[PDB]
Amino acid sequence: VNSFSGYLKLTDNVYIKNADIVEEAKKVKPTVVVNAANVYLKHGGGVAGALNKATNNAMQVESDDYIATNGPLKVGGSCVLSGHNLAKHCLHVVGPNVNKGEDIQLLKSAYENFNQHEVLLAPLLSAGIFGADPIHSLRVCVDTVRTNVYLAVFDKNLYDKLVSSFL
Ligand SMILES: O=C(O)[C@H]1C[C@H](O)CN1c1ncnc2[nH]ccc12
Repeated sequence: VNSFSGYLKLTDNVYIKNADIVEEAKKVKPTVVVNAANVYLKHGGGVAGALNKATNNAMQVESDDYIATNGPLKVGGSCVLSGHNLAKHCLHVVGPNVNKGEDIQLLKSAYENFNQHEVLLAPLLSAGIFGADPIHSLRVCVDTVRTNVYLAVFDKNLYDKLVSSFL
């Protein structure tokens, strides 16, 4: 039993809700919140810009030190950093950004990072400003993640479409 509330159960391990991931994290304080990161951990817009703003830019400060030490992530890769005031940890995961020409096949590799964590609060990778089809992202999530994932979909219209079209 965990403290997530109001989610629709899609499969044995995937749950979905129309919610602002920032407000959800603040309420639940999950062990792991997933950020929709880029390889430079430059948290400018979308989910990443929103999470970082909620940390008063502390996420960006920590991220800049991470990059200065380690260099950029790989597309499809991840790193674990602090969750600041939002969660214990933040798993920064880089899905392919179609608006950059990146291979959508890397979306499965991106979701594989979730399997290293027993429970996560997450967005749909590569959706929104990353330019992929969210219906496809949800399908890859369900077919790749085996740990317990609580998906927050900001757009209510999109949430309704994601639910109605789920196979
Ligand atoms: O449009 C949406 O609903 C999704 C898809 C996109 O990739 C990011 N976005 C979000 N999802 C959940 N919480 C969020 N807080 C701020 C933005 C946001």
